[PDB]
Amino acid sequence: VTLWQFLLQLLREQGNGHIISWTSRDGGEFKLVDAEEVARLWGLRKNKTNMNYDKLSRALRYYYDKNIIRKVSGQKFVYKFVSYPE
Amino acid sequence: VTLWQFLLQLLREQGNGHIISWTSRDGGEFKLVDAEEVARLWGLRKNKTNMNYDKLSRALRYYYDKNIIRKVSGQKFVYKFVSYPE
DNA sequence: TGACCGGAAGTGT
DNA sequence: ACACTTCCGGTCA
DNA sequence: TGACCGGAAGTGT
DNA sequence: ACACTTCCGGTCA
Repeated sequence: VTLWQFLLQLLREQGNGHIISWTSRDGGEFKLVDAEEVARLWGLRKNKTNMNYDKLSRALRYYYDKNIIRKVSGQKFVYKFVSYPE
Repeated sequence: VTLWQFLLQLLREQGNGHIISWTSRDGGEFKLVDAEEVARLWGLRKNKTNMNYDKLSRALRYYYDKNIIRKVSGQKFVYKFVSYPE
């Protein structure tokens, strides 16, 4: 499972916005409300308990040149799926 | 992703027990608090909006002979992972 | 002074 | 081959 | 009278 | 080959 797919799953599956939330769903923009918790969970998808936001954020940065995800400048922990979140 | 893996993910990732919850964790027993919602989400993992509990429960029944999951008799919506999770 | 950035080497399939 | 993972030195507000 | 059960045929990789 | 998915007739409490 890829990081972007996982993020999409969390946004779809969480019952609330305590750890992740759409900021502007129309635009595919979302915020990692509890970045370290989202990272913990991401690491656990690979059976690791040590994933943190510094490493997950780097993975997201790796997406910039792939035109998969981009940063929403000026807003902390907010990112944007460039290809409509379907 | 398999149904049992998905269930394990929900139990690990949900911030509360509004749709799924461990009943006796060391025993690997859990309850589908909102069975139809858990089913909806399961279907969406495969890009389908029509998965319901009747079909998901059948998938779980298919697990009985595989010694992966068993029913916790006498309790509605409660099942048991036979192989230690966490 | 914390979030964000990107190079460079390593991991697991 | 590919999708990150792991470090981490440096920038920006 | 709803949750649970299991046969039998079909789907997608 | 495998892991369900889809129907659904019947049981149990």
